[PDB]
Amino acid sequence: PVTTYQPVEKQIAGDIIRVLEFKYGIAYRAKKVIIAYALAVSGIHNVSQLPEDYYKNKDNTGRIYQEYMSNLLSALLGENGDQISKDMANDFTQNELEFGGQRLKNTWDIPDLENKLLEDYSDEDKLLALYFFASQELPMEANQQSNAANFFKVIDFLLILSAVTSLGKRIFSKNFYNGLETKSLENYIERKKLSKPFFRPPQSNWRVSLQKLRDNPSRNTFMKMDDAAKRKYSSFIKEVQKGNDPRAAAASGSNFEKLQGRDLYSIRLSQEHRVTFSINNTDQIMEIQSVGTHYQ
Repeated sequence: PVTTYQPVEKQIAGDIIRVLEFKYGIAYRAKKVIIAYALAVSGIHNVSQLPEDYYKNKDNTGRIYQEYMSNLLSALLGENGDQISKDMANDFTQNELEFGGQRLKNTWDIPDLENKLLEDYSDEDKLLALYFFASQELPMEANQQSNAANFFKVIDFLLILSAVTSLGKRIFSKNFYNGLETKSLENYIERKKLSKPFFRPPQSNWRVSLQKLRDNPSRNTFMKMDDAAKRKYSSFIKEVQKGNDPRAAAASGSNFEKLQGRDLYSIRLSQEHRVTFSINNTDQIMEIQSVGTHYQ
């Protein structure tokens, strides 16, 4: 929604990032934005709403952090996830302009954006900027239990964001990379700035399309489901956006059905709720038709 010098939610996010030992530049501030919003949607707007030892207790804070991140994942998967993602991306971009050394007539070193002044940034450009910077310094190949799970919550967020918004269509197409200068691509791959699963630079390619729910939010009734149906849908979107085939229903655990229609399928999430989708086999796109109670 909104966040309340720097906002208290970002100061708290800074304490959380430190005590969970993520590692203080723009990749850190991008993650600070994300965790600030996870706090916001969880109703944390004062330090007095946290345990007094939140800044010093890795084990306790890791637990509440993961709860907060899951609340944010649900918000992204809900009716308003697209605008929420754009709000967060704009929050990030605005704060690099006012509290950072960046001008309106200035560029960032981002793939598919190196020649674009910041004033001309569309909402999707801001999504790409938040995505790109947040993804850096972030271990997909983590090490220790509980630690790893903390870093993985940021993976989930970014991937879902790419699925809930139009961003995943941009970054997971081939023209995103072959449309760059070869020198640009070179330093991007060499400095590991295009790590997987965040990017798919040359050397499967499935992705999720939630366009039908952006154009018609009444098709998304994700919020009416129980937590277990929500977590199954979250995992389903996550797996396909990592590039795996839509038969990721295998994350009685699998309920893959085929409905009446050209390549129209469904997965039961609960006895009342389901997710409905089509499968474009040639373009490697799974298009969500509804989530929640069934559309009429």
